[PDB]
Amino acid sequence: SFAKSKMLTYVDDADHSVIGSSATIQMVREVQNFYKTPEAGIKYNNQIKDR
Amino acid sequence: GIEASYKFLFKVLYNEEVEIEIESGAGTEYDIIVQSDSLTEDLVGQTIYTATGRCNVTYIERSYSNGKLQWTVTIHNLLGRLIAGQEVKAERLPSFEG
Amino acid sequence: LTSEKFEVQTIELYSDPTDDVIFTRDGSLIVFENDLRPQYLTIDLEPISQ
Repeated sequence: SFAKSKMLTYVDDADHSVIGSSATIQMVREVQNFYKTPEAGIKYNNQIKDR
Repeated sequence: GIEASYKFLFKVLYNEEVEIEIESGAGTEYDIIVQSDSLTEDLVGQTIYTATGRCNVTYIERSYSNGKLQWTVTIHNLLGRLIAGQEVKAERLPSFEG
Repeated sequence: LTSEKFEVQTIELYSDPTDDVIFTRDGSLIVFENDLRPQYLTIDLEPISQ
């Protein structure tokens, strides 16, 4: 699993003073063969928000 | 259990004779490019048949040419000589027309 | 609508999760490796002083 706060401790450790950081994450699964989808699929967990 | 163990078995015990066996197995692969919509993946593993011939699908990688959509499917264990212009419907998920 | 009427290099499908832990199951990965896809960072510096 990818944790936002667990990466933000490494980006915080880059150089002496970064005085912390924030981010917003977009989940993206690129899928070849558009126009169809595999009759079941493009399933990325961790239910996304509306629209 | 692996192929070529049979060939070792029948030497040792049942007669001395050679053996040859074919399932939808491992084997040489061929290149075939097909154009359709609806070809969305997971067809790998299915059995494609045309009017002329029948076959299975190892690898679904897409090709690039303008117009329609054209995938180059890696095919193995082919029998029956599929030829250009065939309508190539898959056995299941039927929805494959191409 | 038939194909070839589009262009469509591949696709993306961006999405915004409700949770920030964003697990993975079945077949999947995470795969940052920006070198092949530097459309994801856009990391931004905000200089300050005091």
